Amino acid sequence: MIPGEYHVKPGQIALNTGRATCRVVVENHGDRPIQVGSHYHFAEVNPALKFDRQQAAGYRLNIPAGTAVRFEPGQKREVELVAFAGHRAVFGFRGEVMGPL
Amino acid sequence: SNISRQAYADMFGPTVGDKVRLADTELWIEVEDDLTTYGEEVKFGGGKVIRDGMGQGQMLAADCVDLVLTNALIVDHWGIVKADIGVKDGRIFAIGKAGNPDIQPNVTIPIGAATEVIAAEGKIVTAGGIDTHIHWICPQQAEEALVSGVTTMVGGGTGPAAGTHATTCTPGPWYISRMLQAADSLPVNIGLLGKGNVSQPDALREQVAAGVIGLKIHEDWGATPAAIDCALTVADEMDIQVALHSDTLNESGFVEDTLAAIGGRTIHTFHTEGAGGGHAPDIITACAHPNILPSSTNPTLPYTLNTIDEHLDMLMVCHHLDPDIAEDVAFAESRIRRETIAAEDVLHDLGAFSLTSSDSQAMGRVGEVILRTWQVAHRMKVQRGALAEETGDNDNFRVKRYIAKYTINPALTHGIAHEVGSIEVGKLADLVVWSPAFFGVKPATVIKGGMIAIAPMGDINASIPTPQPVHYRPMFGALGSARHHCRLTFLSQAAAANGVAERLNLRSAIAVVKGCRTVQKADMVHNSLQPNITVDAQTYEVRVDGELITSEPADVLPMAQRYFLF
Amino acid sequence: SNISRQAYADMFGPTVGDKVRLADTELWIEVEDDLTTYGEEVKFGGGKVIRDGMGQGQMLAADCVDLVLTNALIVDHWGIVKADIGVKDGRIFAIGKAGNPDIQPNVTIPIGAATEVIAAEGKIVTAGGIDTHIHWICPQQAEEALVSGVTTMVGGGTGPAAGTHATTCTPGPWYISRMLQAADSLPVNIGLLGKGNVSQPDALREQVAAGVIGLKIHEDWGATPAAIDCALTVADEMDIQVALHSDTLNESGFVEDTLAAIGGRTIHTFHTEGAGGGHAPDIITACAHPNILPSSTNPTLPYTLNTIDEHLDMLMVCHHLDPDIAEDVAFAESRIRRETIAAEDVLHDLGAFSLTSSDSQAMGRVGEVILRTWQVAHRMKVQRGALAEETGDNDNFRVKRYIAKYTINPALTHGIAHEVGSIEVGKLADLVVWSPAFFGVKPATVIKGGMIAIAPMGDINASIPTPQPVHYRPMFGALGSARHHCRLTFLSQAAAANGVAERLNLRSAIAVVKGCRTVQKADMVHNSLQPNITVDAQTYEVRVDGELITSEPADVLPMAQRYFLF
Amino acid sequence: SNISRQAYADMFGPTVGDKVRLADTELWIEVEDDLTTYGEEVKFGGGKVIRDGMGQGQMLAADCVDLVLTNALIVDHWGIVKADIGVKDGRIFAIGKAGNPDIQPNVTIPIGAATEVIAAEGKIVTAGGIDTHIHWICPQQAEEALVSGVTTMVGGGTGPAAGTHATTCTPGPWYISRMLQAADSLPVNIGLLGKGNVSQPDALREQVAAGVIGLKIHEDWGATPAAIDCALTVADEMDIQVALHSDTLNESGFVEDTLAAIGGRTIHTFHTEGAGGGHAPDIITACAHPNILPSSTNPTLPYTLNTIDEHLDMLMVCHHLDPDIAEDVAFAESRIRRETIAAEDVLHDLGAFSLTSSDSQAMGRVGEVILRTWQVAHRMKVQRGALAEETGDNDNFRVKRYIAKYTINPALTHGIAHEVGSIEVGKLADLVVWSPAFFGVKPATVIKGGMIAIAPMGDINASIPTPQPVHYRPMFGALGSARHHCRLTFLSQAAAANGVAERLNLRSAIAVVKGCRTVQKADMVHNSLQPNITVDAQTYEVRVDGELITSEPADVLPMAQRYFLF
Amino acid sequence: MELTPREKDKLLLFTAALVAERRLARGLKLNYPESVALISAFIMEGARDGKSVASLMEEGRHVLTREQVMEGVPEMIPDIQVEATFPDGSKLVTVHNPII
Amino acid sequence: MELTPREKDKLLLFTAALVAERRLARGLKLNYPESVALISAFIMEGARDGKSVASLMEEGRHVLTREQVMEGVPEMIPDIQVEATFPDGSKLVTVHNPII
Ligand code: NI
Ligand code: NI
Ligand code: NI
Ligand code: NI
Ligand code: NI
Ligand code: NI
Repeated sequence: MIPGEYHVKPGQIALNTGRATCRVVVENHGDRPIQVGSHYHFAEVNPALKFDRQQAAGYRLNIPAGTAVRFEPGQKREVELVAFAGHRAVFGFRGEVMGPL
Repeated sequence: SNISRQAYADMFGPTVGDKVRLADTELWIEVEDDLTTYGEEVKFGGGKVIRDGMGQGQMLAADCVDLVLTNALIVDHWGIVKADIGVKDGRIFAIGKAGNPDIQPNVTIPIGAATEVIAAEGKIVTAGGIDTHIHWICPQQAEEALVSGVTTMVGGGTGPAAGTHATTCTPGPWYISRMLQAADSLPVNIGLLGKGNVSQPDALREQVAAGVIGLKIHEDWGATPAAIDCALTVADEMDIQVALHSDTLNESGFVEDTLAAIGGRTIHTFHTEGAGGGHAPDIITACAHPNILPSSTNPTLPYTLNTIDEHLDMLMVCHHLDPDIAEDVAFAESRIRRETIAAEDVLHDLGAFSLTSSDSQAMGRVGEVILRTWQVAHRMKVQRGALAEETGDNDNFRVKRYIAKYTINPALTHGIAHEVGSIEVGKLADLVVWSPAFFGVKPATVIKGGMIAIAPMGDINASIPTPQPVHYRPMFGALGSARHHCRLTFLSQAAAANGVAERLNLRSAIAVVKGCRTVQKADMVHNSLQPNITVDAQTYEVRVDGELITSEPADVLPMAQRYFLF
Repeated sequence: SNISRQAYADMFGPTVGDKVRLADTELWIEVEDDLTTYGEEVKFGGGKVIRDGMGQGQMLAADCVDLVLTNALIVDHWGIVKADIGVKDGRIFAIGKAGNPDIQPNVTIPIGAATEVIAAEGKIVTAGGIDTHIHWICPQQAEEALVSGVTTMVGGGTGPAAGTHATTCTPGPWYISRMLQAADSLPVNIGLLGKGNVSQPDALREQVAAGVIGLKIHEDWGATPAAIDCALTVADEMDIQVALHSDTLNESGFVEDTLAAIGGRTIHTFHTEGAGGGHAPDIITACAHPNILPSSTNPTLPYTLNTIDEHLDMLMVCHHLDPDIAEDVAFAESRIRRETIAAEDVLHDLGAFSLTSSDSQAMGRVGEVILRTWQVAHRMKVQRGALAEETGDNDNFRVKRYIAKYTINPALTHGIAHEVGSIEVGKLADLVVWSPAFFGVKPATVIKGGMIAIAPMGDINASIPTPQPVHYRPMFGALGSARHHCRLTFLSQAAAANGVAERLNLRSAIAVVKGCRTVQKADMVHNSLQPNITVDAQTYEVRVDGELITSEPADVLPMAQRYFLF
Repeated sequence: SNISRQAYADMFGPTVGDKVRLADTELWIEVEDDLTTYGEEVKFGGGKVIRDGMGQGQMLAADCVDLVLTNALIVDHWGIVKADIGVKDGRIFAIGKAGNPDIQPNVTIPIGAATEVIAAEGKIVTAGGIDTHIHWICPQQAEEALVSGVTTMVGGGTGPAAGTHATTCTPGPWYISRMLQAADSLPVNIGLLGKGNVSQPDALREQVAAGVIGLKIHEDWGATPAAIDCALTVADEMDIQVALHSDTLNESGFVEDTLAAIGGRTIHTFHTEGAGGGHAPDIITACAHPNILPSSTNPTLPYTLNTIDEHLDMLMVCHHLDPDIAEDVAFAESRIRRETIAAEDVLHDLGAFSLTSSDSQAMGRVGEVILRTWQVAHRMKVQRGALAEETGDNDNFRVKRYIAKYTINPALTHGIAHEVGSIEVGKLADLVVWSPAFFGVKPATVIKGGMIAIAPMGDINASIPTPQPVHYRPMFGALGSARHHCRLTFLSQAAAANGVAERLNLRSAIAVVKGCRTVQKADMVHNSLQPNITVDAQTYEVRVDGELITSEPADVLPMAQRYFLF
Repeated sequence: MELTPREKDKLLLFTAALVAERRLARGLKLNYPESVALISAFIMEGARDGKSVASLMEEGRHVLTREQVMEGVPEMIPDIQVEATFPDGSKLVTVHNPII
Repeated sequence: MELTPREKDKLLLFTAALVAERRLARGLKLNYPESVALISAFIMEGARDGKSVASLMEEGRHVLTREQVMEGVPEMIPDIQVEATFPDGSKLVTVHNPII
C-alpha cells in the first residue's frame, strides 16, 4: 500500500492530433545557451537561432505542453513544429506579428 | 507525436481510465473524463505554457478569470473529472479548458494578465465541506474545521455556557445579533440556529427576524410535541429549517408520537442513530420518512473496537451519571447501543442516512467530519464490496455517494445550495486542494470565495515555503476586509428584509437561505433511500424488511496513526 | 417531602448556613441568604427544569432575560447570597429567582425562548475586577488581567517607551487618540490617564478634552507642589481624577508639603505604602486624610520572607543603582522598608488602605491583583483573628472588606461606579464565575457585558470541551464587533461633549466618568478608616495612636505552588 | 566643571570622536557630530532632566513634539550623528536638541506635557528598512520583516498559489483590491506590484488604476521584448515602476536584446547577479546602464562556503530538475555560478549594485535583508580594506554606502522617498532603535508612524518588562485603528484619482507614488557606479575594464551563531 | 509535517508533562497542573502504542498516588480526560479518581 | 533572549522531534509527522555543530530506515527540507529520499 498511489492505465497519448506540422533544422550560432518552451511563437525566437523563419511562421514546438528544447552554443537539431490554432493571432514575443497569422 | 501514459500522468496528473488511491484507504477513484485537448494542457512556470501570447492572452480583466486551478482532478457528486477550473469575482466561472483563444483550441477559461494560477496537476480538488451540527462553544472551532476542509459552519451557541455546551442554540435577538457580529471575524461561512423550543410562535418569529436561518429543537429545552409543532409552523411560514434532537426519555411520547407531531413537515434529524440523542432505542426509524433529512454526528463513525467503551463513559461524564446508580446505568445502556451504531454505517452505505456532521465539542469532533466520512466508506467497501450502482472496476459511485454527505446534502438541507455545497458554475469558489496521499486528512490549500484562506506553510524566514516546520497558518483570505469579502453570513429572508445586516453593521457578504421547506429525502443526492426500518424494543436489533442490518467493528482504520502527531 | 442538606448542596450548591473554603486559604464564607423557593430551583439539562412550559415560559424577548446564571453563590461587598442572576441588554437585570411565572412561584427573572443559561450551581460569582494602576507597556497585559478576573483596566502609556515603563501616562492629544483607538481591540473596559505634571492648566485641559479620565502626577516628570496644584485645579474643573506618585527624593518638600499642595482636594494616592514610590519614608501617612483614596500596588502584598531581598534588588535594577555607590544604596534603603511593608498588610485589614492594584510591569504583576488581595486577607486572619465587625463563625465581613478593594472602591475612585464595580442592577454585566477550589486564582468563566470573553477551554477537536490541554482561550465576547458591543471605553465629560468618539471612529460602547471630585475616604466601601498614623524618621516604625503597626512575613502562601505550572 | 569622556559615554551614549563596533562584525562607526550643548542633555527618570519647569516646558500640544528619542546615535546615509529626534503627528519633526526653551539654550525640539519619551542613550537609531522584493506568499512575512527592522514591504502575490510562489505579481483588479484590503491588517507600509507581462497596454493600465504602484515582468509569465516594452510604455504614462526578472533561457534574445527592448527607459532589475533569475550567464551586465536600478536578493549575500551547495540544490528543488537529466543539470549550472556570486559582493562594495532585498520565500529570506547587508559590508572590509571615499580611522562611508541599500535607494526606486526611507524632516516616523551589540540582528524597538509597533517583551505578568522569556511581541502601533493610522498603503496616481481608497473602504493612511520614471542610477545614494562590466560566455568570469572582479567565500560570519537559537 | 491546530495543541500538553516528569524525578510532590499534564501525556503515549481505551482508563489510575502529590491535589482532580489518535482513530479516555 | 518569530517556530519543530525520539526509543515504527520532525531536528543540530550543508544532505539519509517507519512513510517523504543557522549564516538543507 502506498498512500495516494496511481494505477496508470498503460499506453500512449497522441498529442496535438489533426494539426499541421513541419520540420526545420535549427542551429545555435550564439555563444550562450538558448532554451525554447512548447508554446513560444518559433519564428520569433532569439535571433542567434538560425533556421527558415518563413517556414516557422505561426508554428510552435511539437512537444509535451510545458516542456522545452535546449540548444547549447553551436548545437544543431531538426525540430518538429505544430501550427498555432484558435484565432491564429500572434501578440507578444519580439513584436513581429502583433495580429492575425 | 506520442507520450507514455505514465509520463503523461507524472507531468499533468492522471487522465481518463487512470486510478488513484484515496489516502491510505482501500478506496480507488477512476478518472471518468478529461476536458483537455491533449498537447494543449496549461502549466505555469519557467518556459511553461502560461506566458504572454502563449497560454496567456491579451484580454482585459472583464474577459478572463481571476484564478485558474490547472489540471485539477475534480471529485464531486456529479463526476470524477480532469479539468481546469476558472474562478471569477469570487465565484466558479467554468469547469473546462483554460488558455488563450488567440493560439489554442477549445478554450472555455480565458487566462489573461489579470489571472492568478494555482497548479492542481496531481491534486484532487473538492468543494468545501458543510458542517450543520456546530455548537459555538468557542471561536477556535472555525480554524479547526477550515483546516480539515470545512468552509461552511451552521450551528448555534453563545460560547462556553451550559445551554451551548448541550445545544446548537443561539437564544434570542440579543445573542443572535452578537453572534452574527462575531461571525465577521471567522474565515468560514456561518449561519445560526435559534432556540426552537417554545409553544408561542412569536418568540420564534422574533429569533428568525433577528437573523437565524433555522431553529433547533433540543430535548434539554423540552422536545415536546407542542414545541416541535410550533417550530415547524414558524419554519413553514419563514422558509427556515428545523433541526431536531428528540425526546430520549420518551417522556412526552415514543418516536411515533414525535413523528405524528412533525406531521409530514420538513425537518433535519440530527444524530439519527441516537447515541448523540433521541428516542431510546428507536430514533433511527426516522430515516424511513420522506420529509426527514437525516444526518449522523461523527464519534460513532465508523464502528470500532473502542467506540462502545469510549461512548458509554463519554455519556456518563457529560450527564454526571456515576456507575453506582442502576437507573443512571439503565439510561446510559438505553442510549449507547452497539446494534444501532453498527447499523448506522450500513445505512450510510445504502444512502438511507444522507448527511454527516460533527456535533462539535458536544459528542462530536469538529476537525473529523471529512476523515470519518471516508473511514466509513472504506469500512463499508471492506465489509460489503461494490455498491449495486457501481459501474467499472473502481469505487466512483461509492465516492460520489459519500462526498455528497458533507457537501451538497447539508447545503440542500439548510437552504444554501444556491451559494455553496458543490463545484458548480455561479457558486461561491470554496474549494479544497488535496494531495492524494493526504486526501480527507490534511489539505494542501483551502480556498474561501476565491482567496486562499488557510494552508500548510513552512518556515516564514526560509528561502522557499516548504522547509520545516510545516503547519497550518491563516492566509490573506482570513484577514480583515479580504476575509469579509470572501465569506458569507447567511440570514433568513425576514432578517434580510428587515435590514439586519445594515443595523448590525455586518461587514461580510450576505446570503439568504431559501428552499428549507420544499427539500425532501428524494432530493438528497445519491442518498434518497427510504427503508422499511424497525428496531426491536428488547434486543435493539435494526432490521430493514425483516433483514438484520449490522456490521463489524474496526480494529485499525486508515486516515489515523500514519498522519497525526498525537 | 425532604432532602438532606448534603444532597441539596451537591445538587444546587450551598444554601443558608453552609460554609465554603476560599481556594486553599483559611478563609471561609457562609451563605447569608438564599433567594430561591426550595423545590423551585432552576437547573438546565436533560429532563431538567428549564424546558418549554416548565421553568421556561412563553414570553417574548422583551419580557425575559437574555442570560440567566442559575444557583450562583454571589460574593460581593453587599452580601454572600445564593441567587439566580439575570442579564439583559448586556446589563444586570435582577438578582433573585428565575423561572416561568406561568407555573412557578416568586419568579423575578423570567426565562423564555430568548434566554441562554450559565450553570452556576456550586460556583462563586463575583463582579469583574478593576485595576487602576496599569502601565500600557504592552497590549498583552489585557488578556493577562482578564484571565485573572479583571474586566476593567485604568492606566496610561504608549507601549514599551521609557515614559510608560516608569509612569501611567499617555502624553498628549495624539497618543491619547491613538490609545483610545487601540483600546477597541482589547477585551477589557479601558480608561486612560494623561500626563498631569505641568504648571500651565491649558496643557492639562487639552489632554482631558482629548479623552483622558484622569491625570497622573509622577515624580519622574516632577511631582512638585506647583504641578500637583495645577493638576488638581483642572481635575476640579473637569470632573476627572488625579493619581499621585509623590516626590520620593523630598526634593520640593516633605510629605507634609505635598499634603499642603493638595489642599484637601480629592486625589488617588498610588502605592501608598511607598516601596512603589513616594516621599521617603512617610508617604504611608497620607491614609489619615479624608480627601485621599489610598491604594497599594501588589508586589508588597502580603509581606513574605522573599519580599525584601526581591525588592531591594528589583529597585536597584529599575534605577541602575549598583551596590557600590553608598548614596545609591542609601536611596534604595530609604525606599524599601520592612517596617512599612509589614504595616501595609495590617492597614488593609483595618480598612485604612482602600484599594489594591498592580502597577503593571512597573513594580507590579498584572495577573496577581486578585490573588494577592486574598493572600493578604488570609495572612491577616492567621495573624489577627476575627475583625471587630465580624458576626458569626465565618470570615464574611473580612471577605466583603477585601473584595471591595479591587471592585467597588477602584470604580468609585475613578468615577465609573455607575457602570461597573459590583453586581448591582443596571450595571454592565462584567461577571466572573469561580470554582471554589480555584477562587481568586483561575476562573471558570469571565463575562464581559453579557458575553463570555475568556474561559479555560480544552482540546478544540475533542468530543467534549473538557479534555486536555485546558488553557485560557478568548471567546466570542473578545471578537471584533461583538467585543466592541461588550466593552466600554471611558471618556471625560469634555471629550464626550466634543465628539471624540465620532471623530476617532471609536467602535466600542462609550461611558463617561463622573463623581471623581465628590468621592472621599468615607465613601470607600468597608475601608473608610482615617487612622492617626505616624512614621518615625529614624527607625521607620509605623504607629497608630502611638501603637506599633506590624506583621510577620509569610514563609508559604496559599494560591501559589498548588496551582501554577511555573 | 568637567566629566571624563568614558563617564560621559556611559551616561549619555558616545559623543564626537568615540567609536562603536557594529554587533560582532569588524565594522566601526565614529560619531561625526553631536547636536547637544554639553551639560544640557535631556534624560528621563527620577530626579532627571525631563520634569515640569526643567527639561519639560509649559507649552500647549501644538507647540511641542509628541515623542522625543533622547541622545540617539543616528546612523543614516547623510551622517553618523548624536542628536535628539522629535516626532510630531506621526512624522519626523526635527533632528536636534530637545528640552525646555524657558530654561535651556539652543532648544529645537520642545518637550511639554504632551511629549512621550524614548530613551535612546547608548542606542543606534536608523530609518526603517524597505524591502522591494516581497512575494506575498503568506501574511506572516509582515511580522517577520518588521521584527528584523523592515517597515515597508513592496511586492506582489495572492497567498500560497503557484503564480505567487514564483513571481511578485498580484494579478488583476480583483486580487489587487483584495490584497489592498488585506494590507490594512499588517503593521508594515505596503505597495503592490501587478502582473506586467502582457502586450495589450490596457490590461496593464487596468491593474495600475486598481491600485498597483508597479508592474513585475517575470520570465515565468514570458519576459519577452514585447511584454517588457508594453510594461515600460504604461509605466512611463502612469508614473509607476517596472521590476524585472529577465529571460534566463535566452529564449527571446540574449541580455543585449532585453536591454534594447528596455530602450533606455527606467527599470528596477531584481536579483541582478542572476542566481535568483535572469539571462544566463550575463544579466549582471545590466548594472553598467544609467537607467537601471539594480538590486540583489539575499541568499547570495555574502558569498560563503555553503552558498553553492545550497543554491545548486535549492534551484533543483524549486524547478523539479532531478540530477539525472544532463540538460536540467546544464540549466542549473548555467544559473548558479560562483563567478557572479563572488563578484556581486564586490559590486555592492563599489556602489555598482544599489539595493538589497529578500525575494521572500522564493529564493530569499524575509527576516535577513538587513543582517546580510551588514555581513557583506563586513566581508568586504575584511577582504578589501578601506573604501577610497573613506575619511578617518573608521568605516563611516562604507556604513553609509550600505545602509542606503535597504533604506533610501529602494524608496527612491519605487517612488516613495517623499514618505519613507530615511530619517529626514517631514517623513513618516518609521524608526528602529538598536542596542549596538545587536545592531542589524535584533532591534530593541521598532516604531511605525510614531507608535511602537513591535519590540522584545518579557513576561507579561512580571514586576518589570525585562524578565524571561523575552521575545518579540506586537505593540499598540500594530493594533486595529492605531495600526491603520500608523502605516501607509501606497497607491498609484490613477488609483488615488479614481477613489480606490474610498471604494474599497481602506482604513489606513494613503500615500501616492511619484518619481518612478525620473529616477536613475546617478540618483542611487552612495551607489551610482556604472562600471564597464563584462561576463565571459565560457568561464563566467566578471571583469570591469578587463580587471577580474572576485572574492573569497566566508567560512564563518558575524551576526550568526552568537545570536540565534536555531 | 502539516501540523493541524489540534496536533500543535497536544505539543503544549506534551511539554507541560516534561516539566512534571523532571520534577517527579527530583522527588517533589507534584501540584495540580503538573499532575494533570503527567497523567494526560501518559495516556496519549499509550494510545500511540495501540493500547485500548478500556485498558488506559485503568492504567491511568496508577501513574500518581496521593503520596506523590501536594495536599488537596487528588480532590482537585476527580477525573483526567484526554483524546489521542488510537489505531482506530481519535478516542476519548476518561480516567476516574486517578490519584488515591 | 529576544526570540524572533522564526526562532520560536523552530522550538515547535524541536518539540515535535522530542515526541518522535521518545517513540523511536520505545521501538515504535514512526509515522509521517514524527519522521519529518526527527530528521529535520537532527539537521538543525548538525548545523549548530558546524557541519557543512553538503555533509548534512548525506547524513540526513541515515537517521531512519524503511524498517523504522510505518508502511508508505518513505513514499510520503520524497525529501526533507529545513534551514538553520550555520557558522556562515542561515542555509537550506534538502535531504533527498531520506528513508530507504
Ligand atoms: Ni443532540
Ligand atoms: Ni449537538
Ligand atoms: Ni509609581
Ligand atoms: Ni506605576
Ligand atoms: Ni525573480
Ligand atoms: Ni522573486
